[PDB]
Amino acid sequence: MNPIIYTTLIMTVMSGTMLVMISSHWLLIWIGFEMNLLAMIPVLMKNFNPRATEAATKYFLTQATASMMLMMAIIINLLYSGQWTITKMFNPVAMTMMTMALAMKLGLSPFHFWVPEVTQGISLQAGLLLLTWQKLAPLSVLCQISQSINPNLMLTMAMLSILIGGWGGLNQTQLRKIMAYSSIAHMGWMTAVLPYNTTMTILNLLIYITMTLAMFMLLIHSSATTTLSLSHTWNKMPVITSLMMVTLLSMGGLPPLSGFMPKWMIIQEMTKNESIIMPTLMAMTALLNLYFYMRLAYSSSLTMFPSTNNMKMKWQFEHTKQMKLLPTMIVLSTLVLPMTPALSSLN
Amino acid sequence: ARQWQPDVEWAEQFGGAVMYPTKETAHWKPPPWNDVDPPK
Amino acid sequence: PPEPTIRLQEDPDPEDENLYEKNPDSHGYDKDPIVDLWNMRVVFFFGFSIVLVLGSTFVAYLPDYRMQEWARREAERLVKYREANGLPLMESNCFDPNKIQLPEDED
Amino acid sequence: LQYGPLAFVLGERTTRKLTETSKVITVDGNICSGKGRLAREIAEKLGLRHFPEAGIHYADSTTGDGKPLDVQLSGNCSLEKFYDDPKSNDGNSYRLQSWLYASRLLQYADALEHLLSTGQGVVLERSIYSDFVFLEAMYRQGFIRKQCVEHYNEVKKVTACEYLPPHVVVYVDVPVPEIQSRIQKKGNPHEMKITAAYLQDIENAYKKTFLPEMSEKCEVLQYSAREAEDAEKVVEDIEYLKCDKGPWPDQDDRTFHRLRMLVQNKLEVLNYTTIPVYLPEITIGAHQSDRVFQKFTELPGRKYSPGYNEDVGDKWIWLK
Amino acid sequence: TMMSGRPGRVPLQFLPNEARSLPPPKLTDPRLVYMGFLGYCSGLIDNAIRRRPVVSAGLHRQLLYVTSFVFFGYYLLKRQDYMYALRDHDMFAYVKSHPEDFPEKDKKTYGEILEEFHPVR
Amino acid sequence: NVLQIVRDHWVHILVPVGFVFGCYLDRRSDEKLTAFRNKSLLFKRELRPNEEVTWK
Amino acid sequence: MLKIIIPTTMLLPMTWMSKHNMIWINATVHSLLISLISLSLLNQLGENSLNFSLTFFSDSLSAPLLVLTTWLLPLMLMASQSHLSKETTTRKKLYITMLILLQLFLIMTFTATELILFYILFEATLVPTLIIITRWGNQTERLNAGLYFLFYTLAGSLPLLVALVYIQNTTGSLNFLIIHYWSHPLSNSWSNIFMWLACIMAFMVKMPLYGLHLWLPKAHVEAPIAGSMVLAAVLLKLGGYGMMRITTILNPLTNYMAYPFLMLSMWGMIMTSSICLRQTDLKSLIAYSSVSHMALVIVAIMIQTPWSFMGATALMIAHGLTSSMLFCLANTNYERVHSRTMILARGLQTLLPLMATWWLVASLTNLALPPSINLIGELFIITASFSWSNITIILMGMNMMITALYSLYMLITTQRGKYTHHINNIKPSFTRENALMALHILPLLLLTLNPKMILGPLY
Amino acid sequence: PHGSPDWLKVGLTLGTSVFLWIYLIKQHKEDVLEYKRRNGLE
Ligand SMILES: CCCCCCCCCCCCCCCCCC(=O)OC[C@H](COP(=O)([O-])OCC(O)COP(=O)([O-])OC[C@@H](COC(=O)CCCCCCCCCCCCCCCCC)OC(=O)CCCCCCCCCCCCCCCCC)OC(=O)CCCCCCCCCCCCCCCCC
Ligand SMILES: CCCCCCCCCCCCCCCCC[C@@H](O)O[C@H](CO[C@H](O)CCCCCCCCCCCCCCC)COP(=O)(O)OCC[N+](C)(C)C
Ligand SMILES: CCCCCCCCCCCCCCCCC[C@@H](O)O[C@H](CO[C@H](O)CCCCCCCCCCCCCCC)COP(=O)(O)OCC[N+](C)(C)C
Ligand SMILES: CCCCCCCCCCCCCCCCC[C@@H](O)O[C@H](CO[C@H](O)CCCCCCCCCCCCCCC)COP(=O)(O)OCC[N+](C)(C)C
Ligand SMILES: CCCCCCCC/C=C\CCCCCCCC(=O)O[C@H](COC(=O)CCCCCCC/C=C/CCCCCCCC)COP(=O)(O)OCCN
Ligand SMILES: Nc1ncnc2c1ncn2[C@@H]1O[C@H](COP(=O)(O)OP(=O)(O)O)[C@@H](O)[C@H]1O
Repeated sequence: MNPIIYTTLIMTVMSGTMLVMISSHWLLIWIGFEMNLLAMIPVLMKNFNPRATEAATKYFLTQATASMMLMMAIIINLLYSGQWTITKMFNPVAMTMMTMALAMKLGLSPFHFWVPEVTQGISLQAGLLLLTWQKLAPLSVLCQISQSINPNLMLTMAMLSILIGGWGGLNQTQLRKIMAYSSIAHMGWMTAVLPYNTTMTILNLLIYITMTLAMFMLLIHSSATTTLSLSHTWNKMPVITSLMMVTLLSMGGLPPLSGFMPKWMIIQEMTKNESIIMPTLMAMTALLNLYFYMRLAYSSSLTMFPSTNNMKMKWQFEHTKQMKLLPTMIVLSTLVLPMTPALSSLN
Repeated sequence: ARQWQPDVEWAEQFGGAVMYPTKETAHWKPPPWNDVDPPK
Repeated sequence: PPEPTIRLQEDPDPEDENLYEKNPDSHGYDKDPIVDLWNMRVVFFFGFSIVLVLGSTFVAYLPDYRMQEWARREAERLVKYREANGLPLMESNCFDPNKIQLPEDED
Repeated sequence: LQYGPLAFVLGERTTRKLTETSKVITVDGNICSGKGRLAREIAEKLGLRHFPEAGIHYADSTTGDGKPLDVQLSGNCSLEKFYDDPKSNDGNSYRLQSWLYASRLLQYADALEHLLSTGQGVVLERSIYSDFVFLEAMYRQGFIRKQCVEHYNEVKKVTACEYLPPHVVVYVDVPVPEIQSRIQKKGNPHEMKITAAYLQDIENAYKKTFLPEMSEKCEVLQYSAREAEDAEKVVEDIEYLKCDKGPWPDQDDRTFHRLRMLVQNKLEVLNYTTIPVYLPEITIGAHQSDRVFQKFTELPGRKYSPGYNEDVGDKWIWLK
Repeated sequence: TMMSGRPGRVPLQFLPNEARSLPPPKLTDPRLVYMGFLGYCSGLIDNAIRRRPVVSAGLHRQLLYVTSFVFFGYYLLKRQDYMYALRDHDMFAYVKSHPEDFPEKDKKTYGEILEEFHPVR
Repeated sequence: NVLQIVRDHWVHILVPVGFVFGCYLDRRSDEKLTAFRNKSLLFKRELRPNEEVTWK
Repeated sequence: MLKIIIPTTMLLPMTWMSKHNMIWINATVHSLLISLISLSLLNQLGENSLNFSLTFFSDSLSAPLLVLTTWLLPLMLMASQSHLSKETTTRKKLYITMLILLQLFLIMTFTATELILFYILFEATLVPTLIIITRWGNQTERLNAGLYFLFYTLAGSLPLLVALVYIQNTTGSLNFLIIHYWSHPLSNSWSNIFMWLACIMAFMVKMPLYGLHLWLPKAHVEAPIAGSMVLAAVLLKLGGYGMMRITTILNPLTNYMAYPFLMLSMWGMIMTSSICLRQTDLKSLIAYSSVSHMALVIVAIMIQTPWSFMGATALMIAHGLTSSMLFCLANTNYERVHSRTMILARGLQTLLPLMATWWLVASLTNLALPPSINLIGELFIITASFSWSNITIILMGMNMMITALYSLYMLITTQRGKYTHHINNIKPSFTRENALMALHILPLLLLTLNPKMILGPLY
Repeated sequence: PHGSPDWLKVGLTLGTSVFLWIYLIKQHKEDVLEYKRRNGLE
């Protein structure tokens, strides 16, 4: 599309998210979600092909259903109390409806099915936006109403998300589906700590966003969308593959990398509330994410796969466009564990 | 006297639509390289 | 079947290289004779002369911070005093019972 | 300021650059035809920019210094070995074919970039579209396998679906016996080994498959050896015809912006030429790959970006 | 703890006025040095990705990297110290105002405590 | 030759400088914990006429 | 403690700014200097500890492990110099960087005064080892090996982390000094049983305990020589150090929670030893012998007596040195023959006599010939076990006999008999290999003169 | 390609670094003085 129109649409997406984040009226939050959904569809469909169109319609149907149930929950809450302010939910049925709507907006299990297909259908830039920016508004709304969530439903959906992400990532050779399942598992980790501490949720979201931005930018730099295509990168730019390997090790929660900070903290917080079994199962299940990260690292940088002759021509050329903040994203996603006590800034 | 490195036969296990192929999945095909489906 | 029976273009496996062939007195450290000789010299000097001898001598003459001879002298003085005054050498109680308040059972 | 979204937003519109003479032109013919002289004369008369036919070391002439690199660092193939032993054990024939297609793709991208950046037209020899005839002949003579042509078809699909076909196709027609006499006169000992069958299949592919499909979306001017001697009538024919059937009139400023962002950034042009399809003719083992890549790095001016090589005479590296 | 609803809190203030009563972090703070090290690593990685001599490609760029990291780290350290000070202040005030929830434990001596003994055999 | 062998052997100062800096770092840590210097019941001592601290 | 940590960190820039042909020389010299500096930690007290700061402290249990860790690095560099000749400068620097990072992580782990800090560094040691195994390993099994070495470890250590934070929410501290001074008994309860299991299993899996040892033969036979050296000499002892530290909060549950492991060890040491009798790979045999020795160390730690702890410390140090020497000898054969099969290269005493002498001394030390410190540790453990139960001698006695057998077996198959006729590429031993063996074996015989240095804090 | 050291960008980067350093030092001094005044140290 025209660059002016693209910039306007991106600004509209961000403005819808910010309208959700700054408003105290339920109708304005709904309007922010509507504006975000309206501006999001062209961004997914920017490169026109049947796959992108299919992904856009799937995303539209899912988000429209979620927004309809969100409006229903708002109306029920207003019926049982003449309130429009986003606070305590005042009704269990309305709160269950709101939780389910926000879960489908986020892609938590069992509403996870659309995330892998939408991510596979769209390009890498649209996938970056969808997996990083499109999580802020529902998580902020969940943080604002955390004191009213039924912990049983929230914890059930979080544990299901962790399990589903871990199991679904094992079967994937497409990198975008791997990212989608990783996102589902990280969303489960984020939402398993909402009932106890929203600061932990925000810290996990920040760390995950940094890591996802770094990995998506590394995938864009080495324009690969499959495992075998990524296995050719060492013969053109081995530095990119080494950086990606360290980032993948960080994403697996291995200390002393940055990705260890959230789980650690979350586990600690859960233990402070006499919750022992669930964090144990959560770490056991995150082992699966680590396994398929390690498989990608094996195929990418720790071994050398066969190349092709036409790669020689590619040796004579350099990337014309360089993404700023990529080095900062890599450093922030690998080496911020010693600065862990900074979380008291209520990030 | 040489370190082992992956060959074509080793590299082909990651070229399918999914890992761990099954009877149901056996007919699945990887997406096109440019992710474009002929209009037919 | 006109296939070449070649799976890909690959280098042949090279033959291992003998360090003694191009350089007798090779010492097995490097193919460059000068770098090899100096690697041998630095390894031998800093391993045998410096660490193995001087460090062993340093460890041998470490001062008695574990206080073995101090304990021996203290025990000697205690044994002398207790044999002189008829006290029964070591006592069965480590702490004197005057400062322990046992709980009354009254069962 | 390099071209990008900001340049498009502020001032850069390529539609005002077109001046009815852009008209990308491609000239095709059989081996050792007079098409090169005709294309050079067309470029000279019309004021366009001539592109000599892309060879094995075309990419070397555009990067670093224009001097070609070693054969094992650039191309890994030779035409003389194909002429001597076309039925090669090492499958060099298809390696040469794929490398030549990639070179033609790079040259087409360069020509499109020049045309869209300056408005001046360009003249080309055998482009990517006409590249297939050699592959067809090489298949019918038994030099390559069917898997090779399938791989070529996949690559050609994913690459050529993203460019505008040429406005005018100029074909020179020469009889096979006359062209064999011309090869005899050339004196190149390696060229004297081409059988008449190879030339006949080249001509058959050209006539049966390439001419009619280009006649459906472009303007075609079929010329013989005699009437290609005078370029005045050729230029008169070029000016007389008007392009109204091709996709070029459909293009607008937005599509031009997209295609101009594509023609620069050569790594995106070359992206799908190395798809992970493992055919023994083109797949390279890890050890040889590592050795050759390390060798390439050693060459002066290749270790660091173009402006960051002290060996080459670059200065103020710390401050750049 | 959840100090989001703490009374008398300005909605979008990075550092309140009452934060100025606390000692500022020293310029040789080890955490500030680690932030500068992070900036230096970012500069080196920027050199490596752009395919430039890693150590000595852009000195101005590396200096800007380090300086920006140090600047943001200083302000972040100030905010973190202030937040921990608030936590401790509230804890002590609450303990003072609820004496019946935090009684003084009657001190006992090991000579009058009967602890069970488990032989190792 | 000075100013030429330096460009190759300046590397050999890094580890010893690290050792000296580590010793200096250790000394700094010691100052912070002086809360009980000359205050333990076992080593409580009266200062010498020209002594300020018992240990450093 | 920073007088050792800072130079180890400065090793990295020194490596990366070095000349292309001077990396090995500089690395070896400065690693030897760091080892000489770390030798000063051996001056210990009979009192509490060397509490340098709030973050690091040293003990007579930590000091010998630190000295061994700092001494192993130059030997690993010497052993790696040979097979990394045809490697690019950047990758050689990356290899040295991995070794330095491993040494830094180990140094900090031994001296950490906080259980959580200890856990973080104890896990940080995994990444360099995994990279070394899966990148510079030779066969195709290395990838699988790496996976095993990872997941086993993590499967044990994720529960520990949970337990650790739980403990800090109950006692209020994870500092080891406070934990020791404020220890309280563990009542017999299901919750306490599972806390015990969580605190114990992570250290059991890295010893390794019999039945949880499947990762070790894979990792040790697939690793490069430096990886094998560091895995056998130092990384195994992390579990022993951790169990020695953490058993202070597990009493009196250990009185009966130790029974399943003790059996698993006492029988296990038999099985693994017998496994060494029928082995066709040298590295596999050496790895299984390591498993047997570590089973003895597990028994010593579970018995929880002063003689047990002294013997366990001495045996840990002795086994580290001996297994590193044996792996180096096997690799010096492999680099000539490229097979790693015991019965291929035979009768090597005739072709390499001094290397045969090195083989004999290493086999004698592994056989626990008095007065080696191997036998000192073994005998102290055996006496403590006899006090625990007089029947144990039977199993212990059997192990002794079996050990000698397989040790001498390895010496007889490779060194004695007739040389293999068609193997004509066995060159004279280089000065580097002889110096490597000498630098392995001289510290052992020197340490037998002052055993109090390696007898731990209960001496 | 063929490019000289861009003096505009170098000057801007160096000026930004210097300005940030001076601002940070001034801010630290003011913080120290204000803390001392509030707590009545000096
Ligand atoms: C507790 C930790 C304590 C230590 C902290 C550790 C981290 C610190 C640094 C973090 C990152 C910052 C720097 C790295 C940038 C990457 C650039 C690079 O590749 O190196 C090239 C460059 C040399 O190559 P070049 O000739 O310039 O150009 C070659 C091209 O760059 C490209 O060359 P090429 O293309 O021909 O070679 C290709 C090669 C190139 O591939 C690479 O080398 C990429 C580097 C790895 C990715 C970096 C990850 C990001 C940070 C995460 C760190 C993880 C730490 C956590 C622990 C887990 C350990 C893995 O890739 C491969 O060969 C593929 C095989 C992969 C092998 C296995 C991969 C393992 C990677 C893990 C590395 C982790 C430690 C790295 C240490 C530093 C490495 C330079 O290296 C350097 O010389 C710079 C290193 C640092 C400079 C120090 C100078 C300062 C000295 C001044 C005085 C001393 C200061 C004290 C003051 C007081 C004195 C008075
Ligand atoms: C990988 C680590 C994360 C990196 C994050 C990106 C870093 C670049 C961002 C630059 C700084 C952004 C701060 C914006 C400036 C002013 C902010 C101020 O106006 O807002 C305050 C808020 O300030 C921010 O919250 C502090 C952000 C600081 C983030 C650092 C914490 C990172 C965790 C520890 C890892 C170490 C990272 C160190 C290296 C960067 C007031 O918040 P308030 O409106 O009243 O309450 C709403 C928030 N609630 C609901 C959670 C309570
Ligand atoms: C080869 C042919 C023969 C030639 C040689 C002939 C001469 C034979 C002599 C060789 C051995 C014979 C035995 C004679 C022993 C005499 C020396 C002995 O008495 O000294 C010992 C001292 O030995 C040292 O203490 C032990 C050596 C230190 C070992 C540290 C290793 C060095 C660093 C290497 C790296 C570490 C790797 C391992 C980490 C754990 C014990 O001394 P001790 O009675 O007590 O007190 C010393 C004096 N005091 C009272 C003033 C204090
Ligand atoms: C696989 C390779 C080896 C790996 C390492 C193996 C080491 C782990 C072994 C675990 C140690 C034992 C665990 C529990 C021991 C406590 C003693 C108890 O089990 O015995 C009786 C308990 O009776 C029965 O055991 C009850 C439990 C029966 C159900 C447990 C499953 C039994 C076999 C399972 C083995 C599976 C291990 C592998 C898991 C994947 C005592 O009767 P009681 O006085 O009433 O209970 C005393 C405890 N109190 C005081 C807390 C009440
Ligand atoms: C090499 C693979 C080894 C795998 C690890 C094996 C060790 C498994 C140890 C148990 C796992 C969970 C440990 C719990 C962490 C300690 C915290 C704790 O002890 O708190 C207990 C909580 O204890 C538990 O809840 C543990 C329940 C077990 C749930 C997880 C089951 C994992 C598998 C159990 C069987 C296997 C254990 C041995 C395996 C042997 C090796 C294979 C008390 O909780 P409260 O409610 O606050 O206090 C009670 C008074 N109100
Ligand atoms: N796709 C191809 N396959 C094999 N050879 C090719 C291919 N393209 C060009 N060539 C070779 O390029 C050489 C010169 O090109 P050509 O047009 O035939 O003669 P000229 O340019 O001198 O008029 C010829 O020897 C021709 O065989």
